[PDB]
Amino acid sequence: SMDKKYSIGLAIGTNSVGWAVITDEYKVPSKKFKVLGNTDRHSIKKNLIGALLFDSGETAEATRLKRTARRRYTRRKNRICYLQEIFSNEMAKVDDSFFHRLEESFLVEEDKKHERHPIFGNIVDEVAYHEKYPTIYHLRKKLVDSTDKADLRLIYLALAHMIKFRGHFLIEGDLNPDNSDVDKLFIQLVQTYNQLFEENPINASGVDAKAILSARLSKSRRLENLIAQLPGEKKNGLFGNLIALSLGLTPNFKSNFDLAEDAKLQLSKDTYDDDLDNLLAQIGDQYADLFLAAKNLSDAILLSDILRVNTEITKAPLSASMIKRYDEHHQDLTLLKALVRQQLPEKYKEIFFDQSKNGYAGYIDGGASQEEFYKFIKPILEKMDGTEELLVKLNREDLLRKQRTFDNGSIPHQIHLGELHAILRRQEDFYPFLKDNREKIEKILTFRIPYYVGPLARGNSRFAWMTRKSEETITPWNFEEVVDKGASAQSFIERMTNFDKNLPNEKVLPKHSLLYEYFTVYNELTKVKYVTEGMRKPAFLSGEQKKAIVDLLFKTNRKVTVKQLKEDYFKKIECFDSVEISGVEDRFNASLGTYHDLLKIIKDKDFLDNEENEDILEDIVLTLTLFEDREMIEERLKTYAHLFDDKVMKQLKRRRYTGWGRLSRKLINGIRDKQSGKTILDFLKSDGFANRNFMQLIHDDSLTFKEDIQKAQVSDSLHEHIANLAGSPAIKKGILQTVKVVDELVKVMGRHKPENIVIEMARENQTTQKQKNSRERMKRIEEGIKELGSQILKEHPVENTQLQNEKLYLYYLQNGRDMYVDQELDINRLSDYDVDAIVPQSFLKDDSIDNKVLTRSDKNRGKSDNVPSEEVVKKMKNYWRQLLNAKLITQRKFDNLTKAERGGLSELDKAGFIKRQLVETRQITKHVAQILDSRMNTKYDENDKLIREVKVITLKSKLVSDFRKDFQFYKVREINNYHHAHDAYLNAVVGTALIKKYPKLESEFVYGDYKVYDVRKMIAKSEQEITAKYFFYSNIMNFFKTEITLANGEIRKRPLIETNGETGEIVWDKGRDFATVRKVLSMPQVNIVKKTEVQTGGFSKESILPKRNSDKLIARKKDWDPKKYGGFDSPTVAYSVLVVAKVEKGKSKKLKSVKELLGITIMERSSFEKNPIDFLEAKGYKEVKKDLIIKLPKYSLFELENGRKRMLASAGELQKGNELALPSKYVNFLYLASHYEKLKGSPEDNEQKQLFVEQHKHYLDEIIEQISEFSKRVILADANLDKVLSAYNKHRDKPIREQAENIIHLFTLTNLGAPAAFKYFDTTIDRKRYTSTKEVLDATLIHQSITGLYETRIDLSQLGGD
Amino acid sequence: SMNINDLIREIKNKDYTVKLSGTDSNSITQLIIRVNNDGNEYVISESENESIVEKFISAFKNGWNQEYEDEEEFYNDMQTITLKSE
RNA sequence: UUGUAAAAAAGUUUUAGAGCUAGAAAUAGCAAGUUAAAAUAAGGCUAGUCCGUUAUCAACUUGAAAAAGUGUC
Ligand SMILES: [Mg+2]
Repeated sequence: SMDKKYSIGLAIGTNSVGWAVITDEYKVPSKKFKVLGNTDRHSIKKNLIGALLFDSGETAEATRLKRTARRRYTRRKNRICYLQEIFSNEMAKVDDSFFHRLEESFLVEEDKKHERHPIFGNIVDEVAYHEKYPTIYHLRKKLVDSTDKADLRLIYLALAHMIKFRGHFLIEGDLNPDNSDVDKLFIQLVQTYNQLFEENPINASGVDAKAILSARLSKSRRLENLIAQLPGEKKNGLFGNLIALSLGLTPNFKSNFDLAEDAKLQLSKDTYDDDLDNLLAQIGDQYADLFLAAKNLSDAILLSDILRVNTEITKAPLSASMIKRYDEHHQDLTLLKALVRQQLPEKYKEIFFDQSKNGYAGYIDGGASQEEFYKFIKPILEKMDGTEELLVKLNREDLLRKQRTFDNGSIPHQIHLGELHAILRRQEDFYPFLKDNREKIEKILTFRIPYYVGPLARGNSRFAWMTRKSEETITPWNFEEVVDKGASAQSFIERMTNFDKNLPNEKVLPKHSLLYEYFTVYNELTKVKYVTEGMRKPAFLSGEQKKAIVDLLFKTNRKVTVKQLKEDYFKKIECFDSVEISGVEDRFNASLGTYHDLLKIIKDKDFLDNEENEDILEDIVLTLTLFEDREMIEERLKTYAHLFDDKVMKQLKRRRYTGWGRLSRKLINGIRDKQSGKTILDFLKSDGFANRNFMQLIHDDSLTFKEDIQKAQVSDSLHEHIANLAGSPAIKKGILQTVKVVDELVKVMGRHKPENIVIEMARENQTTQKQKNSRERMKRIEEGIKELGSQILKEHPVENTQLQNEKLYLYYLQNGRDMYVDQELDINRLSDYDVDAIVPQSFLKDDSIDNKVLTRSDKNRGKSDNVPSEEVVKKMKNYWRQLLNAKLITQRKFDNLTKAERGGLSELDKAGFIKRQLVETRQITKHVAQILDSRMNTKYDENDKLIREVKVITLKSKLVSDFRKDFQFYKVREINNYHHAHDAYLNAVVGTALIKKYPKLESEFVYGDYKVYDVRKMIAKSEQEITAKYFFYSNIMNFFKTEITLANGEIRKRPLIETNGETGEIVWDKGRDFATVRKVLSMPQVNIVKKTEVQTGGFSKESILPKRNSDKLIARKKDWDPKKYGGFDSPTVAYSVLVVAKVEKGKSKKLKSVKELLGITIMERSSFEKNPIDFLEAKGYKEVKKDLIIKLPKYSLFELENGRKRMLASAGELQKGNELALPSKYVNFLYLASHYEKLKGSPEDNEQKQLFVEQHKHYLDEIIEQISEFSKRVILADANLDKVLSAYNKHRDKPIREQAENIIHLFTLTNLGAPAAFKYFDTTIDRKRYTSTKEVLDATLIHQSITGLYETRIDLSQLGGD
Repeated sequence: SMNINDLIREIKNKDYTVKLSGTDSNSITQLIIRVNNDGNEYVISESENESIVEKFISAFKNGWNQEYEDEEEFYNDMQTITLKSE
């Protein structure tokens, strides 16, 4: 040939990028490629098709939490250093090596430069100290309460313990009932609850919550005792489950919110914060304050239980309480030993000595948690007499407690400040420097760097923005007069603002913006319809009615419901009697929450409604979103001191808001439609007959909004464009690889650009697989069957796992009746019945339940090629309505069933099916297309219009997935990785065929600005009309088929050679072109490349292990020998290095030559990269040959004998390097055989397919020989293959479907990558590992470019010599 | 039982780096456990019939399989995880 | 839908909290336990109350680095 035009297909994913080059005839070209290196291979022919595989891109989060933990340790460390600075000179006069002894307290005695007893320096005073003060809290109480002069070392220790473990900062200011007491925090919980459920409040008037909740009963008992005081409230209702959350139980909120899957929550679980986020995702952000208030009360109960508060008043309530716990632990322990010794003396040893058991010895000495200890003794207590008290204490979770323990995070710093301050006042007269530093020392404990300041950097931190107004070290004491608080806060606001996607350069509003919330109510309010006595059609809400509703319902209540709408407004303002509401279910989801927060706080309804003040209020909400530092809130509200009273001024600051929305003020109430001068929010209020919302108004091409949005999105560099994407970091990695593939392919093709780039992008986060939707299926039936009042679930038991049978799902959805005739179906004879498409396959390929029905015979739909008949519609409409009101059919499905009442399928309907087929809805695919398009089309013409040389086309995956199933180009991902490449080829085929047949449809699926054609004008009014009108049967993939069968069994034939009539170009030859596709998919040479990468991240496993004299442990500090101190195990190899050098083999120091593989640990990496020969020489090697030091990152590829390949997993393990190209004929057999049951299609061919698997049962033996010849050659797991070969024999007579399903498991023996366990029926095959890398050192290392087309082959057996 | 994120959490608590891969609609999802941080990697991929958590439990319930000494600890740790789910 | 700032509670590790009676030991019998210090990526220079686990990476040529080249009429 001579034609040089080509097109590129791509399949972007998070672990793979498939790519293919095709020609105008859909063939994949083949080119010779230069092979560089030192071997005898100087060129290969390669097919231009393949896929790049890579490890997932990871988020910066784990890195971030480790960064913040480091800052916290650094700054806690410094608080202690500040204290010691203040103590040093006087401590020196008292004990001049005291601080030395604490510094070295960790060292073994051999290494201590001082005497081993930290506090006093001799054994007698230390032993006596500990007997007098068994815990640090005895020292703290004594120092708080006594008036004696105390040793300065003991004073230091008590201050240091409060300053190093200073407690939480969740409460602002001094502690008082309203921020700390159980009763006040309980009230706030019910106030919050009554705010969200005005119709059904909690009335807690006489309810002594402090006493009920603070008492010394178990958690479940306090829940009962509380709920017992609230008539109307079940223990497991919403309020009960909130109280259970507050008490530390684990309520299930599922049934509360009518969820399909249960929502268990526990405030103490490490998972809690995003377990709550996943709950709030479903039920609504409106409930966040409810769970917050539950959380606050939780702290107040826990702290109440920690402070055994009483009227033996101390200034040291916390230390006092811990002493009490110490003493009670002692008493119960003594009694436990006595009871054991008397009744179970053989268990004494175990419980008190055996620290590998979860008894008392494991509890104190063996790592057992309190929870674990309790689970171990409880059966033992229950066995003994006199254990009733102890068991009460246990089931109260108050037996043998320690003082340092998990509750303590609910201790406010203000408590440690209390004791800290008392102590200083005691001793400040015996030690003047304590008096002179008292406020310095309390500042060390109380000071806290504000969020809005950030790290206190000085130029060398990419995370910092803080601003100085004096170049000197910032301390807790000079902070306010050294930090420029104002300028730092300014920089904070800039960095923390998100910009509007729809219209960059505009900040987004707070999620609690009054405008956002007005906008959100009016956008919900505009789709609501109604009917009353004396009305033709369901009318929309007049803008004058929307405006009156938001003024009398939404500006008076928080939740407005269909009741107060239908009653308080319609039947009380508009003189109606009964109004049908038909756009809004139980109530309105949106709310003017912020309006009512401000109404309640500001108590000035006129002020709030004066849309003159709207900037003041939005700036207020803005400040309470950006900030929590009350000192910065005070400064940023100072201007409105004239506007508000000190009583409402105070209450404002204490109100917090968090969250951003998606939109900017300019978008909502900025840009105006040219002709109308209406902003978007202007439209949501008034719009006449057609009442459009937001997603319509943007999408609507009849206005100026969509154009200006595009004109807006205008955006420099490449990594800029990729950072700026709304996308996961995995997808951004895959996108960047995709760009690199396109560039390399352009090079390969003579630096000529392609005609088209066809893109398809995987959907992310398809993690759960199979169960989640099958509980939804059950949820829908249970609500719907009940809504009908049907007895169908008692007559026919419910089990959500056979709801995955679609026939059985539809049976229940249809209340067990024919969807097309008023008759019953037999649940036991579903096999006799037909599932039928409401809208036939010829207009659209919609196989969801939304478009399916179960009828005894699909001929009950009628004789049309359309939606079912007018006759069916008149006979069944009223039954369909019942099913609709009961939510057993969607609204959409109701409209399709009844379409014959409205003439049937209109051109408008068909035009929408066409849009549905072509238009990729996802934003991320549009931004990928723009990056590629901006990269390919760089030149402009004589009129300054961009010259679009390359068309970049986005395909919905459904097109190619449907193509595969229609023409039996089946895919089986388990066999090998080729399917990634095949998908890219198939996108190229379909996308380029589409763009040939349907040029006028360009704007729908090619990036750029094209003529936008009214698609209705392309739709023939009749089949006889067939001229320039593309479609009668709306399914755009019809031209591939030779026959299509209509919904009434009529068959329409198409030509073998499909052409574009307007342009003459051939688009598809059903002889040639399918054979081309089949031939491509069967090619064994596909370039599969696994991207090689250096490993980053943590140095090693994290457990701090006890000491061993195993030299394998890594010291935690430079001078801590792990043989004395413990350390870390299992470091991580950044990359391996090939080293050729000499070593010594004996006492002679004679030099043996060596060629080894050395793993460089992440920790060693900088050291090695700075002086590689110094590094290697210090490891043994001598005479190192620097020029042969080959960096070998993970997945470096080697080829051995017989095309056998290995990949490098580390310096001491290999992975499988080969792909098993199973012939295309065995692929479709495996798919058909193992889906023999679940077939999905016409019985005429679904029977034809089944005979195909019957008549090719011998492929079973052929496929096994394929597996076996590949394995003997490149797997080299002999014993394993012997085991699978006999296991295939033990089952040769099991059914074909079953043998095929298990043969698919067999491919993990052959897969690329790490060897993995698998099963063949019951036989289990253990993975054969490649634990030796020696053989790799004489193989061929293959450097591959990203497409694998360009390679350098290095024969390593030529190294090791001169 | 326990779900995939529970299992990942439990494995991490045993001080193993572990990654979920292949969560595209394109790729087969695979749990990968870095057994030793030196190239030994235990991979459980998801099948249509059987899930990762199901494969994990049926593989580690009976503890070690005596195949590789450098994995005896790793099998003990994974077994304790199986017990948890009850 | 990414990215970022502030804080806390545990946990681990080594040391300090003189174990006693009987015994030649081996060992047996008992007593006891709840606390603390310090480290919490080795570390780095820019020495900050900063930074140290994300992103980025075939080979070869040129660059300080963005990046640019090398295989093809
Ligand atoms: Mg440090």
